[PDB]
Amino acid sequence: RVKMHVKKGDTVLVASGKYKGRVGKVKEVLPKKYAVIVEGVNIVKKAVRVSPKYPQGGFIEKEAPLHASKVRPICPACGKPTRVRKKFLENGKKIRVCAK
Amino acid sequence: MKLSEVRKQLEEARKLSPVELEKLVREKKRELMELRFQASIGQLSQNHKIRDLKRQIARLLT
Amino acid sequence: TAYDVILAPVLSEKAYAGFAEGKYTFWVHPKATKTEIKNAVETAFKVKVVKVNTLHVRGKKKRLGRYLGKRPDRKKAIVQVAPGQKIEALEG
Amino acid sequence: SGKRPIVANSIQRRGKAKREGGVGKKTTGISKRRQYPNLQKVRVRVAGQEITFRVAASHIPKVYELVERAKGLRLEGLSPKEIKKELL
RNA sequence: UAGCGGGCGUGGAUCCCUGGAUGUCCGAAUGGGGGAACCCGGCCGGCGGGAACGCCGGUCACCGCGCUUUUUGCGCGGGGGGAACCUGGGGAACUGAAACAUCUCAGUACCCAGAGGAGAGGAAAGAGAAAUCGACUCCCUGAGUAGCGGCGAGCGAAAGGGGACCAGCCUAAACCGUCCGGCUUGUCCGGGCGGGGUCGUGGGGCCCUCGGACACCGAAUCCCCAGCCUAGCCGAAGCUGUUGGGAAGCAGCGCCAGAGAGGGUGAAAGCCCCGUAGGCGAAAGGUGGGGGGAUAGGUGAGGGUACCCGAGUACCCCGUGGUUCGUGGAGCCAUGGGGGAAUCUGGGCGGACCACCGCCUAAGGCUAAGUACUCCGGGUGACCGAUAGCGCACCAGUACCGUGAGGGAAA
RNA sequence: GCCGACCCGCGAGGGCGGCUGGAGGUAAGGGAAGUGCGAAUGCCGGCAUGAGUAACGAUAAAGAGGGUGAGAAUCCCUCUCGCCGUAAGCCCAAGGGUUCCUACGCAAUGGUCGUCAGCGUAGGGUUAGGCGGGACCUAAGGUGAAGCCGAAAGGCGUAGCCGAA
RNA sequence: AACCCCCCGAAGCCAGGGAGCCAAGAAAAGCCUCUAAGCACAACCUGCGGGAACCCGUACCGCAAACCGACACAGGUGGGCGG
Repeated sequence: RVKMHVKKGDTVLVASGKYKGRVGKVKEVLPKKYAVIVEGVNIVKKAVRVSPKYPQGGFIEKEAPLHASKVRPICPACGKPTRVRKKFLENGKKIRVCAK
Repeated sequence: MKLSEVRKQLEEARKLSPVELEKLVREKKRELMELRFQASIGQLSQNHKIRDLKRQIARLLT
Repeated sequence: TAYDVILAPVLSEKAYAGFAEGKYTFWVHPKATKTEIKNAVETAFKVKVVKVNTLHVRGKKKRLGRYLGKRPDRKKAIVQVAPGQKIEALEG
Repeated sequence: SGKRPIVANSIQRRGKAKREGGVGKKTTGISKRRQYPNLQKVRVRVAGQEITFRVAASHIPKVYELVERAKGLRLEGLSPKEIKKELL
């Protein structure tokens, strides 16, 4: 309940820290820890292979779970907070003056 | 969505319902042991199968 | 609640020695009768079972770190098939 | 015990021993004891058969009202104590 | 709770809420047994050729009350649990008296039984000096007063006043109809049921008269509804640069505010996030005279009659308790033992007792509210911050110690 | 938190400077306390002393060659020697509760060692009409319709029932 | 493979053996039999062929290093064999 958060898998900007300004397509929200992932955070995992199966595991520097309060969505502008208006039928989200 | 499909046609399972239902679940548990067996040898079972099987039985048993 | 007593094949070197005769052996339910075992396996493999045997298995206690625990207990049963016939599935 | 119509238990009220004038004074030595009811048995016919009653003398007669009352009262069918219960 | 190994969801999952479903065996444990979680059964139907075996489903403990003619049946209900609180049944000693008996500690501790969200208490045989207050419960006060006390230690009321709350009823009995039972068939005794009746300006019954009535009075009972609890949604307003691993900081200029409580965001954010203030929300279960409606039940005068009005009770005495009252001039309420009335030209009480004068209707019963409590949920703190705070922030009533009750960590 | 020989205060103290540290601190003036420790054979935890000391748990007794292994007096094999043999051998019951076996290993456990184990991980292992017990019987005793007793809780107790080396 | 002969010979077995003694030495069921109810198309007894026969313990230690003594504790533990 209420674990529902800012947004889902889509186009989201980052006003975080070391990646202030980086904007990418977020490919995974994990509501269990309040952290998302874009293309930004990319720490190098020196480790060999995460799971014993398969040869070497590559120095994969893949995206690292970022805290969600450091990510703002965006549409015909540059990322607003998310108010929510309603139709004659269902309901979705409209930003500070735009749509979608 | 598996639910939708199964349940509806179990009240469609009313051409000879109760009697037939008893029979139905009986064969279903067989399709169960066969699995638990295959999931004992090792390479012959990919999880879920066993699970979803049981969960159907769960509803069927109504 | 018929195919429910036979839990799974007991897989061990020694169990395999029982295939040489009609002496198949597998993991059965805790509270189960040599009488309802015969009936069960018979209606589970359509083979007449002369002799039946159940023994009990206390599950060893294993420890996973500072947390100590106990594996379930089991009831091994060995069956005896009407002299000759066999179980195609267990012969594997 | 108490039992019958009597409806009287066993009070554990205490008894103190005194030494005195009373036109000189008075003093003591006290302890606890329990007082009991004059319970006795009551044999009586009633309906058929016999039936015992364990009451205090205070109310024995009150048993002997019950008996003239079970006369406009229907009671038979081999009722040993059933009589007593149905005795009001 | 990651990994192996696989699957699911905008044909709208996960998750949350209401209800329904399955719910092994132990445990009030309830077929019997039993060393709790395990053994062994009776009957009915079914399963496997299934008679021997086995298994499945249902059913079979005991006690109480009412129908059942006894009989066997059927029906409603009890059994145990509960942190604390509550009533009743029992009931300590240390201790204080600077010893120690009365006394105190105290009707506390604890044991027991029973009660419920409360419990108890309750329509005056009241209070007590005002020809006056007027059920009960609790708070404040009266008041450390009256008083009790080896008049030592110490113990300690009540009315009245102030406030919370508000609330009043049904019956037993005289009498009448009825069914049944008995028996010395009576113009009657009893039992069941119904009618009748419920009082302290006394009431009721019975007969007569009035007009005896459309009217009044009205639930603690019943139905509907609001509201309400059990999941939730809307929720205003910020950008740039600068120091930095990281700003929310420093700075420039803006903005919302029924919202600048609080919390998170890599540091110090009204404006990013969750919220906050304001306002919306229930198919379902639950709740509910706060509102409406209905019913159950209730309402009149005079006169005559002399019927009725709670029995081993009142009352007296002996042994007792409660009370401020420890036998004191010892009443009253309560009652173990003995004797033992009256139906209002009656009985109690007003502190031994008598007279007058006043208060009151025992010996039947029920009653909401105010009240206590804190397992439970929420709020807050001149409360704790890991030797503190619950014993337990942590896989703790665990490890471990004890036969056992029980004790009991660290982290 | 560590540091000082500086500054101030009679002092308890305070301030400043360097260092460590990494997210809190809380003026002036007042306010309220779980408010200042060296002793309580105090409580709790940590660590010293004794001390490289006693001891290493039976005076039945060992030596060697070979092997394994990072490492061997201590594991494995062979030989020689010793001790038990009314037991220090072999069974059964009670109590133990996986300590049995196989593979892998040695931080700890082993009063040393340790390649070994009863220790760590994992897998395997206990088969019954005839043995033992229960769907047989009773004993002491217990339970307990009825019954008798007890302020309650309960006490006794026939029948039946549970009760075995 | 042999697997024979001779001998000692038990507290054990035949078992409910025999003797003597006083201190006078469990209960119940199975086992037999009698009869009542009750049935006598049953039932019981005899043989034969076939069919049916559950639940539980079963490892290992068990005079000890695995039980009781806080311990691989010189202590403690009942019964049988023990050449």
